[PDB]
Amino acid sequence: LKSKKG
Amino acid sequence: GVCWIYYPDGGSLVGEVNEDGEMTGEKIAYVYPDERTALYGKFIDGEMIEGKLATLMSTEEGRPHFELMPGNSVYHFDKSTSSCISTNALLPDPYESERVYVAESLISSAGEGLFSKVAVGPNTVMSFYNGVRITHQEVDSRDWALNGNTLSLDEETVIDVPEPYNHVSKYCASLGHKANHSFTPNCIYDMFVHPRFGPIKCIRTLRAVEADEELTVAYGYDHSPPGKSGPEAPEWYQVELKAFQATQQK
Ligand SMILES: Nc1ncnc2c1ncn2[C@@H]1O[C@H](CSCC[C@@H](N)C(=O)O)[C@@H](O)[C@H]1O
Repeated sequence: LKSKKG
Repeated sequence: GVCWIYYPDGGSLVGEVNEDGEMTGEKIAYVYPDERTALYGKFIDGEMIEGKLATLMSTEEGRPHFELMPGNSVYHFDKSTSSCISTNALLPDPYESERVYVAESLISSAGEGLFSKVAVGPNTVMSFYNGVRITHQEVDSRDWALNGNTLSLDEETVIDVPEPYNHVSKYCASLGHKANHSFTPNCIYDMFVHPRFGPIKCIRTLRAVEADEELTVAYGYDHSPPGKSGPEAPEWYQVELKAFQATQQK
């Protein structure tokens, strides 16, 4: 969730 | 018998294999996606032990000719762990060093940004996003304030560039974490297999970019989570989203 998603 | 092993990202490993088909010897090379820049030297089973900056001058019938670049810098496989980002935090990546630089972002109040040094075409790898490897659980369970630089690598891993490595003075081995967000980005995050960092992500252009153009990526946060919306994203992002949806030309 709290992390960039390529 | 020279073998070339190409990664989907465009990089490759090249050299003569040993009796057991292993990429082991003192004349093996990792070749970056530009098919020119190389790390040449001692490898064991395809793992870089001592690679020196080189240029792939020419290839004749699959046989490469490399010539070492000036300097004394050496590189080795140095995969990050949960709490060690690099053994040589201030040793830059030579391919990245020729393509991008960090400077004040053109985006108001967005700190530093990542910029191109060169004019390149579409689908060009520009920068590497290395970092410590932690779990989604760790990242998902803590405050957004600690999640400025987390990037999902795969189902089990999140790459992060935590304090104090988010400052170039402390860490410049890779620079992908310096690219700011845009809803009209000129780059994307993509998979990358790096001879020093191992399996990471890179920044790849979506289209041609000019020298001194800021590089931006869509961070890809969830705009409408299943557990009752309001994007699961930092405030600045939610604000920019509203500004984007507005001003958007339909
Ligand atoms: N479009 C945008 N607008 C405002 N702030 C942004 C932004 N994109 C990224 N940021 C910011 O930069 C962050 C992520 S890392 C990007 C690197 C850069 N800000 C630097 O000098 O470290 C953020 O958490 C955030 O503060």
